[PDB]
Amino acid sequence: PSGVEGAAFQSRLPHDRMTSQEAACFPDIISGPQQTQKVFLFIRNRTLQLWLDNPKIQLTFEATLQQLEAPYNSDTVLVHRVHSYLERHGLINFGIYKRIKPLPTKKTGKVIIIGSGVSGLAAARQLQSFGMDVTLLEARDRVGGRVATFRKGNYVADLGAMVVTGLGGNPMAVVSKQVNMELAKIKQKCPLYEANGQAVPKEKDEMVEQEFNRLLEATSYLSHQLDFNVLNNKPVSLGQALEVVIQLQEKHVKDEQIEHWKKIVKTQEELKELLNKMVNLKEKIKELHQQYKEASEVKPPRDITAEFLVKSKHRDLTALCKEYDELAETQGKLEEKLQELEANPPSDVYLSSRDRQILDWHFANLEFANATPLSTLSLKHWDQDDDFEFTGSHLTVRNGYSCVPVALAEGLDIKLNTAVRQVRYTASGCEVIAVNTRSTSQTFIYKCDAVLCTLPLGVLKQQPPAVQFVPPLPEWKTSAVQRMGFGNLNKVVLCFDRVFWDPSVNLFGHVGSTTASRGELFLFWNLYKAPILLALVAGEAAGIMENISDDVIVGRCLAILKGIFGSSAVPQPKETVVSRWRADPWARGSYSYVAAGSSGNDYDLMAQPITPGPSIPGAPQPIPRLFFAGEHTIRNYPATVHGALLSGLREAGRIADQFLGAMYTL
Amino acid sequence: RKPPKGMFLSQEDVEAVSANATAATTVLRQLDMELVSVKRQIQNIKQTNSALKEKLDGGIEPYRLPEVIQKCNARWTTEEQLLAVQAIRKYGRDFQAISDVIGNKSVVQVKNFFVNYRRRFNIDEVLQEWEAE
Ligand SMILES: Cc1cc2nc3c(=O)[nH]c(=O)nc-3n(C[C@H](O)[C@H](O)[C@H](O)COP(=O)(O)OP(=O)(O)OC[C@H]3O[C@@H](n4cnc5c(N)ncnc54)[C@H](O)[C@@H]3O)c2cc1C
Ligand SMILES: CN1CCC(Oc2ccc(OCc3ccc(NC(=O)c4cc5sccc5n4C)cc3)cc2)CC1
Ligand SMILES: CN1CCC(Oc2ccc(OCc3ccc(NC(=O)c4cc5sccc5n4C)cc3)cc2)CC1
Repeated sequence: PSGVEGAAFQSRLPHDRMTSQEAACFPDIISGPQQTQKVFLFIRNRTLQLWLDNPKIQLTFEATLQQLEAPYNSDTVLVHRVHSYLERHGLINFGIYKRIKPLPTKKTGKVIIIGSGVSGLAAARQLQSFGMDVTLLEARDRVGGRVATFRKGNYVADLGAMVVTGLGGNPMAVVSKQVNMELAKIKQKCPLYEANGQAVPKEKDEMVEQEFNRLLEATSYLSHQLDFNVLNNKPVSLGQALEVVIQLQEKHVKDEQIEHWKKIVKTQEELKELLNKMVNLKEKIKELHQQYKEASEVKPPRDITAEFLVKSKHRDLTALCKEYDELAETQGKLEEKLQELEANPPSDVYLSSRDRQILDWHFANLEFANATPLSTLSLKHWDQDDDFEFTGSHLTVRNGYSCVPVALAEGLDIKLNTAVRQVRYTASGCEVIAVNTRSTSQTFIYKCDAVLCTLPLGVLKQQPPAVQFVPPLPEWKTSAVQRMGFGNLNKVVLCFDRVFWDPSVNLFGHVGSTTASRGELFLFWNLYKAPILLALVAGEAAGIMENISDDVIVGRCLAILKGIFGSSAVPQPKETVVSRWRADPWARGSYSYVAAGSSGNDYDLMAQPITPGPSIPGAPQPIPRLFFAGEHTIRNYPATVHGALLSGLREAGRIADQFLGAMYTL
Repeated sequence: RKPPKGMFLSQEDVEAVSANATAATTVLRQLDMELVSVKRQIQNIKQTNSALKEKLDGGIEPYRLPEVIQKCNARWTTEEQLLAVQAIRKYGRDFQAISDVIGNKSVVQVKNFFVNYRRRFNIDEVLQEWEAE
């Protein structure tokens, strides 16, 4: 992608068509002639190009109109509408940028944002950029939320977010230019080491990884081609479909063997009836040769009847000897046809125990990416966001992912150690009740015109609730919270004093012994120059490892490394850090997944703002007061940092259009 | 449109495994027992054949007669005429057999013999007596 067309792809927009959101803001254009639409589309793409070519300074309307050319810079109110639209919905002038026009003299409207995560910080940045009084309430003693970086000296290791999932269309590509992010690629070579310490040969590493990807395509065939999506009233999960496909492959292996050995009995039984015909023919030939001999003992001269007897027995014996030769000819073809079938037997098994364990490692890597056991992912909707994956090599933050939320929090009114306990929204305004986390006997009251709630989806699931909503959230909202799934994921940081592994090998895997423990310390990371091994815990093991102390978790870590690198070449780590995101009261899990029985439509339900009832019976329809942003509210980019980043920009533009007015729609 | 080349996911097989909870193990056991049943049925026929193969030991070599091809003559001698009548009585209309019994008479000559001496040798009676057996 290049030119103004590439800037549209970078902003996740089609360059040749107006989007659904643009139709609501420019209904006079999309309903008008095609010439007006293409003029509008160029102004939109050209404005995005100017912002992306230098996202460290603000792109004013005076700058956009200056760098435009006729006939595109003739309609000025159109350029003003396009620029004000892109600025409002976070497509331009978002993140961290030098402001050309300093902030308004006084602010308009009061907004309380619950949570200082990436989603909350992004919205607070844009809402304050629009000229509103924004205040964030964070329960932790830090910003970032699920973007937590561990630093002790030169040591840096992300306990939360770690990977940037490509830059092609990623808003983080804009943030990586505004913030001193040190992005480094990931070598996708992962040697597998079995439980005995010895490595997996390249023979099985490919013939199992290929069979793994072929099992996933098979589940998609089960879902979209056979409609295998409901099994006895309950929705089918990805784990169910995988076991069904595997059992069908083991079934086909047995069917091939039965029909192969059945070819042998069918042929071996032909040989049985042929040998029985040969043994009966040999007995007739043995008897006929005796009768022919006795007829020849009759010494000449003899009458024509005794002479015909010898000629007759000779012809009859020659005829029987002709049949026996043809049967021995058939015996030769059947006897070597049996050596043909018994030399090409079908596969003995589908997957051996050694193969099935290596396959379980790839299943564990899938349970890591989705942060939940495969028995909970929806077979139909677990890969719904696949079409919106960015392009490019996936990178990591060499200086720590926490540098982004720290830099976004610059210049914002953030109240740390402030746990929100009750959210009250009425027709005339809102009040947020919170306490100080260091001493809960100290209560704070915050009045505002609108509340933006970025509470983690696990916090919204708490029972009894950690945050009380007054009035209660409607059923369609609460039911959508219970339908969605919130996963679990854990890392183990091992800080040594020197490197004892391969510096060229970025990462190596460990193949567990049991299917029930396939995710227990299955992958080890080494990213930076510093001696920090990063062990991964995923799947069903993620929730069980939280109930195990740190010294025991490090014990199982060293037990794996001692068998791989040597019993003496593994020193004791000087610093150990183990995450417990499910036990974290401010997260209650890792991130969201499309659980079975849920769908992508629940992600849009999570974003619909709540509107209170009228204060007086017979009063006009009130204003939406309670808004929801966060990682769990964006349908096409869930469970990611850039998804929460975009979700914050979304509600910030929605709240601004509600309380500041959208003047760009005339 | 079709499963990945190597997967065998027919609509019929999916429902047979997803019936009940243990329908997967039930199907896979009936194929394991059918594999055992067929496998030991092999070594039963495989032993029956190996036992019959030893009865055919030596072939039929002590029973073959040496090859003797003679000049296909033309004159029907008084001896060869009587050999033909007995061949018709025993073999009927199998001219290839009658030609081999006489030896020095072609198959076309045997068929011409059936018409020339049809009068004096009463071949119609000889043939209808062969049809009794
Ligand atoms: C282990 C792990 C690894 C991850 N790795 C990646 C990755 O590699 N790539 C990627 O794209 N994404 C990754 N993610 C997901 C990513 O971190 C999230 O999508 C994103 O950080 C969510 O941001 P948010 O602001 O929506 O939620 P959060 O970051 O959780 O922000 C919500 C804030 O609300 C605060 N809060 C909670 N309860 C209260 C309360 N009662 N009162 C007041 N405040 C409260 C919390 O402290 C938190 O600061 C990972 C997540 C985890 C857990
Ligand atoms: C040989 N064969 C062996 C296996 C290889 O497969 C791999 C090769 C290298 C491999 O690197 C290790 C690796 C790299 C990245 C990630 N991703 C994340 O952590 C992540 C990104 C995002 S976005 C929202 C959540 C999230 N998460 C969790 C996890 C592991 C991982 C697997 C492929 C080659
Ligand atoms: C589709 N895709 C599959 C993997 C292929 O190769 C790789 C691509 C990226 C590679 O970086 C590592 C990596 C690892 C995990 C994910 N997972 C997610 O982002 C994700 C999707 C969904 S749906 C609900 C949650 C969720 N999440 C979290 C992303 C990237 C590593 C390898 C490329 C094509």
